Amino acid sequence: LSPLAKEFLDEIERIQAEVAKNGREAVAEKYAPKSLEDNEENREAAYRFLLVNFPDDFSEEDKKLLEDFFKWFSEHFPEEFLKDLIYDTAFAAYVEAKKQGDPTLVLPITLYAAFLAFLEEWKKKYPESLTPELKELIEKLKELLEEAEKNDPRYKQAQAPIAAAKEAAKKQFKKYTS
Ligand code: NA
Repeated sequence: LSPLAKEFLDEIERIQAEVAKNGREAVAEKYAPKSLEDNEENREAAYRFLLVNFPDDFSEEDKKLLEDFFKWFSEHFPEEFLKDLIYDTAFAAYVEAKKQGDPTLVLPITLYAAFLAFLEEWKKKYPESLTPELKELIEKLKELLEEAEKNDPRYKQAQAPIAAAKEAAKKQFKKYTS
């Protein structure tokens, strides 16, 4: 695991322990961005605010998929670009959810959808560089989002935050490959 990959799953568990003690409403309020200004502090806060909502329906298969994505990303890009991708997509989702009037729409699916969008841009740019590893990541992310569309009551309500995260992912991809 890259240093950023371990921090990710560990921070989820650290926050999950806070929720067990203090309740999710209090913990979400603790980690919510202080404003909508696009600065490093608020982007990092949006990332932690997203993590508050991660343990709910967080399977070992979902964890392994995240690990596989992190490994692939780190093989192709500097580590700092992964942090920026996660923070920028979490912030975009949060800002849009807040505008819609429900910050609880900052759901894990927003991050999975952003990772899928990033991979789809990579596939478009490097059509002669596809590998079984990439093809499997794309397939598994599509299947995860297909299962959420079928079984998560909030999928439709989260359309706008998901779209904002996907657009942020596309913008980061264009930055990382120019
Ligand atoms: Na699942």
